[PDB]
Amino acid sequence: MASMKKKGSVVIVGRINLSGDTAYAQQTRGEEGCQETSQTGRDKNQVEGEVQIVSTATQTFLATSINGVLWTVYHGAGTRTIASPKGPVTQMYTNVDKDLVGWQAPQGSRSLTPCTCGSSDLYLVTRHADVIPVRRRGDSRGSLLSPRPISYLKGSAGGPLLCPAGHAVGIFKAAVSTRGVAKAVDFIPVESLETTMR
Ligand SMILES: CC(C)(C)OC(=O)N[C@H]1CCCCC/C=C\[C@@H]2C[C@@]2(C(=O)NS(=O)(=O)C2CC2)NC(=O)[C@@H]2C[C@@H](OC(=O)n3cc4cccc(F)c4c3)CN2C1=O
Ligand SMILES: [Zn+2]
Repeated sequence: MASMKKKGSVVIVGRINLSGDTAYAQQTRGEEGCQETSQTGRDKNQVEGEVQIVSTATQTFLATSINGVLWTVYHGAGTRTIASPKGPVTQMYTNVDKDLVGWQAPQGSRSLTPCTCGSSDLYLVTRHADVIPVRRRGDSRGSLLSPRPISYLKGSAGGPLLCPAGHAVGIFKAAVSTRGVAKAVDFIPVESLETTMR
């Protein structure tokens, strides 16, 4: 018992910058700082933007602010706290059945607005700042207009699908692939986030 370890916090290590005319990834913390911050849960870096790049000791993925909550996938974060300026912050939402977790959005972050357009022309934002057109095919699936190897999508769970007007439509959860080629993506619809918030 005396030697049982604690898991680290999720740490924000960068962002996908969507503020201008060009989407691009920025790193804000390197590996040594990430490891230290995961242990203390104390991250004094300034946070900006809607889409964060996040890491644990073993994985890296995305997290997206919508309605004042920073959302990501359970299969990346588990039940972990997130690092913040005053120490670890406990999840305010956890739903393994939806593959969804959320923490209060970091000070400095900006939130996407939930889409009410009812549009099926979507855009997936990856951890490499690719903006991939996706045609909505149901409540929680969309097809890639141009299929890609799953290598391209790995590490982007937790990122957003957006409508033409830049509203949040969903959170990327899983790739639908055959022979290593992603033809479609599954996502957690924003309506499901809004229900979880109640
Ligand atoms: C569901 C279906 C149709 C059978 O498909 C698939 O299972 N396909 C696979 C294809 C894997 C190849 C890589 C694909 C590339 C990118 C994938 C987006 C991604 C990712 O980037 N993760 S990550 O590297 O950032 C990672 C660090 C965070 N997610 C995954 O890998 C997830 C994770 C795992 O699924 C889950 O644990 N759960 C738990 C769930 C609970 C409820 C509901 C769910 F659906 C759940 C899905 C399998 N996954 C797939 O996608
Ligand atoms: Zn919209």
